[PDB]
Amino acid sequence: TVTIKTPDDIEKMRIAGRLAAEVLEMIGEHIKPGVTTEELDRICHDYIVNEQKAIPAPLNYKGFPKSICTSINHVVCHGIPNEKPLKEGDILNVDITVIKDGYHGDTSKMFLVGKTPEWADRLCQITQECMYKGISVVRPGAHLGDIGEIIQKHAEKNGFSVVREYCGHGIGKVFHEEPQVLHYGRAGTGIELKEGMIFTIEPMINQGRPETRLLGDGWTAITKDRKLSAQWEHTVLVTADGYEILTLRNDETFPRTS
Amino acid sequence: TVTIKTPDDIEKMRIAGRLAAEVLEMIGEHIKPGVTTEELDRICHDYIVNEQKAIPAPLNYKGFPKSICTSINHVVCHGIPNEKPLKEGDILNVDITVIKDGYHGDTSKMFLVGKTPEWADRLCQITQECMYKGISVVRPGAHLGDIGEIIQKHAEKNGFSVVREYCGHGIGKVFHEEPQVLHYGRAGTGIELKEGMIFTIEPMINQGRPETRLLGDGWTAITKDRKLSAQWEHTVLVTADGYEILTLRNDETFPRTS
Amino acid sequence: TVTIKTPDDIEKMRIAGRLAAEVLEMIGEHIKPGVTTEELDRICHDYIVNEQKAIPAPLNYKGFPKSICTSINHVVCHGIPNEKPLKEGDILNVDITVIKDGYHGDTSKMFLVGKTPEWADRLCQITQECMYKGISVVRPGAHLGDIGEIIQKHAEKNGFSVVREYCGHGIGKVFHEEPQVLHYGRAGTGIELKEGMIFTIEPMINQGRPETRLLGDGWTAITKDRKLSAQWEHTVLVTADGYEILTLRNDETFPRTSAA
Amino acid sequence: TVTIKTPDDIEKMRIAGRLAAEVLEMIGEHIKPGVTTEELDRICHDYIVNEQKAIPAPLNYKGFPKSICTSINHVVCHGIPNEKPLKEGDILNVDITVIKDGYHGDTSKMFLVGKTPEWADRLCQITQECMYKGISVVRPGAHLGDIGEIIQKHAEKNGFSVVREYCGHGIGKVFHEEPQVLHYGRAGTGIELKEGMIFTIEPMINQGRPETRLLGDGWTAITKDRKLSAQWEHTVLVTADGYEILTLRNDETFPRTS
Ligand SMILES: [Mn+2]
Ligand SMILES: [Mn+2]
Ligand SMILES: [Mn+2]
Ligand SMILES: [Mn+2]
Ligand SMILES: [Mn+2]
Ligand SMILES: [Mn+2]
Ligand SMILES: [Mn+2]
Ligand SMILES: [Mn+2]
Ligand SMILES: [Mn+2]
Ligand SMILES: [Mn+2]
Ligand SMILES: [Mn+2]
Ligand SMILES: [Mn+2]
Ligand SMILES: [Mn+2]
Ligand SMILES: [Mn+2]
Repeated sequence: TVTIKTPDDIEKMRIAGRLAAEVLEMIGEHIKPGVTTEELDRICHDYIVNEQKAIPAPLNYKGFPKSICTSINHVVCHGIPNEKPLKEGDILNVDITVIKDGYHGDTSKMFLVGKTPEWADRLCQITQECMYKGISVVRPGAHLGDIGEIIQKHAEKNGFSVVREYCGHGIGKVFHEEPQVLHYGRAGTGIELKEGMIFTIEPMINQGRPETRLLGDGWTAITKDRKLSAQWEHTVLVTADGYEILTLRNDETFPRTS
Repeated sequence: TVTIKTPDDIEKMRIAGRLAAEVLEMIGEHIKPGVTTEELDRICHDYIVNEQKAIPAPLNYKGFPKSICTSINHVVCHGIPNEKPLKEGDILNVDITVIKDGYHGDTSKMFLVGKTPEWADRLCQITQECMYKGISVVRPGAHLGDIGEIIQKHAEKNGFSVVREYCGHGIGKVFHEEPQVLHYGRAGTGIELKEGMIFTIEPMINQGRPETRLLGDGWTAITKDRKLSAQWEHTVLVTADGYEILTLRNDETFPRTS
Repeated sequence: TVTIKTPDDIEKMRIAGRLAAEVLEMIGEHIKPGVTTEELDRICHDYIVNEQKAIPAPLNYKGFPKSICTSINHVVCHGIPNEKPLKEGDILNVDITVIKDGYHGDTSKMFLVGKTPEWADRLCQITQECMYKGISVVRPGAHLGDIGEIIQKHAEKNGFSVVREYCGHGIGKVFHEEPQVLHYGRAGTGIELKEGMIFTIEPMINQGRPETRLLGDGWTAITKDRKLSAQWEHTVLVTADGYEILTLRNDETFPRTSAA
Repeated sequence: TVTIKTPDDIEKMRIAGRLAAEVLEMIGEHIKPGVTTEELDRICHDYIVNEQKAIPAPLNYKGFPKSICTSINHVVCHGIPNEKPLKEGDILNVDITVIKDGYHGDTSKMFLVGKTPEWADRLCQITQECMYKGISVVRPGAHLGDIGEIIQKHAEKNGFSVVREYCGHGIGKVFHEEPQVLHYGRAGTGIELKEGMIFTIEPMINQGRPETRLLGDGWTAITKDRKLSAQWEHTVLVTADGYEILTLRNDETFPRTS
């Protein structure tokens, strides 16, 4: 079965989700042509440990060797920071998880590096709209299948496709727990939602076809046709009559609660 | 089916809605202990016909004998103006409808008469909160059961009950048209909302049990237990992204559109 | 404000269910030691045809020979009225269905004949409590499996067993239609309930073991172990927020609706 | 205002009254288990038209379809003759009205079918005693309330009740005229009686509670509790010295006149 959180559990989860949003607000100033992805990893690690008094959750998790994930261009997810510099025309995803006194918060966003193609800015805008529509249907008595149907309809109207081989997850005292959150599907299918459940919504959307391929290093996933791919993520709580977003930033204009 | 209004129809419904709101702003200055409900009906009739250049919709409609409805304490709806004085401690509903060049606007509010008891004040507060929550869920793709469920949950968790045999309604070039609007129910059920539809939200909430009965005159309804009952009403348009309230007053702080 | 409206088919099903409940209210005054089950059939038939201006649905249905069903002691369901008298200590089920201008109403209850023993009284009481728990979970968005789970848990923690090979049914302008309503199972399984659906809740519960067998007339079912069995039945409507009982009597204290 | 009959109208009322009593004397030998109420209707019709040279007043009167009324067990009044046989143990009322050259006579009695239970025999006897006590108070100077008080007191001492919704009537050249004759009330109330008035006394008495219910055919009335009901009827003239009974049978022992 899925876990139900207490009123005291809910207060410690609000503190961890605010600190994860603050790392994304700090890192923006440092993104330009010429800076390396291993330079960005060192800056985020020192801020989390020395200034917030917390720990980066990816470090040593099932053998992962760094503190954050960094994914550029045709890469879908799980990219490893290294010594290559950022170039004029690149699109970039930064993905963060923090632990504070045993509790987890999980979130990601897109950056545009100088002059980009018009196709590329539009792919990134339509991906963010898809995540906001999926959050809008969450409440007691809805089903998990209602999330997948609304995301899949908005992507296909714009000529793009939905990745099937990766998904969202429950979260709390551990990094990954039940249920599996699919980003495609039919309304009315899957488990019924209840007050006190906590889970992520994290859609991956491709320019061409849906299939992926894994690289040599055992971690890095790319598109099979070599076209572009975009992602955004938030942590979400089910309340008495709707939703609350735990990881909301100062620069966003969508409302925190229903 | 359900009628869909044109751009010219909408402009004329905005003029009728503003006039009905001004009748309520005007009469609040005349209400205090000692005044009769028949004197209040005379003041409202003269304002509508001689200053606005319009007509009162209740007058002679299926035999009804007056131009407004006035309901006190244990009365639920449809009270007839008469020769009795208002008293220190009473609670009062005034319900208005105006016709201007063929088009209808409909709205009602609660007034406190001199010094009132704390348990009467709490009932009037919770009922106005119920109405505003039902308005906040309206947009294209929502369903009518969404309105019923959010109203019923807010009343019952605070210890109050919902009136079952009276409802809200469609409105335009006629007073009463399709659909029926219930104040109780389950989310995602009933017909689906579209741009250009117009209807009323008007909940009746009780201090004690939900049952009602009709008196000897054929018109006045009361609570079967003789405890208190309260009501508030607005006229509402579905827009391209949300709602617009056509009967909003300058004394209110809640926003006009989404 | 304006008064709510009600579709014509629902007004006609409310009339048929009030008539079937009135048949059970009338017949209780005639039940006592020495009266035969064929004499109860003749009294019921005359009331429905001459006073109500209606018809008995069991008569001639797939060949059945009488107007009502009468089921005694170790008999489980579908017994035929005959020339044998009732005796002191007996338990009795009387099962009724009425048709009024094409529309159907379906209901049954238990009667205690003279002084009865303590172990018979306890079985009849727990069977009534099972039926009422099953009606309590009905609303838009519940599943057919939630009805079977709550009935099966209440019977088994009190020491009794559930009959598996007979079920409740859909009803309206016809006697028997989809869905099948099982009295055992697991919560969240089977079809979802919707506003406007109409069906029966009718559990059979046994003193000992659950297995049954059919006698040679092709109709009468009995317990395999020869110990006692009991049943109660109502017709139920799904409303916009919960349930309505169409066949309620003036003698019951459970509420007609959710509201209450 | 009540009509007063002349000496010539009085001699013609005596002839019609003796004929209606002769119908009741004839029919008694045909009543036993297994005969139908429509067979009894045919025998009465033929005797009145072919042997008396007269007409049955109920036939086609305001829609009524038969020549006599036949009421059994829990039925109170107005039963329609039909194809159902009489059963051993029943109680039965036969009600007759004849017209002879324009003048009306009206009377009824109770019959026991085969062997009967002893406390049904008792209800039929106490009902006959009630009728005879009301005839006994009639003379010039009495009041109509004296009739109702004496009837009600006898029935309630014996544990029975009086039907309120049906009553006795004026009679003459028309079937139903003024005054209304109630079978409950207080001594010394209502109109004062005068020589030359003619009216009926016809009490209905129940085993349990007094309330009644109407069947679907629109004519047949029953007890609300389903217990037994009985009735007896005579036509009565006010004379100079006291009373005269116009419908007396050859088998009765009560005195014809004062
Ligand atoms: Mn995640
Ligand atoms: Mn993540
Ligand atoms: Mn479901
Ligand atoms: Mn990418
Ligand atoms: Mn009130
Ligand atoms: Mn109104
Ligand atoms: Mn929909
Ligand atoms: Mn209205
Ligand atoms: Mn049945
Ligand atoms: Mn059945
Ligand atoms: Mn049995
Ligand atoms: Mn008569
Ligand atoms: Mn008469
Ligand atoms: Mn009778």
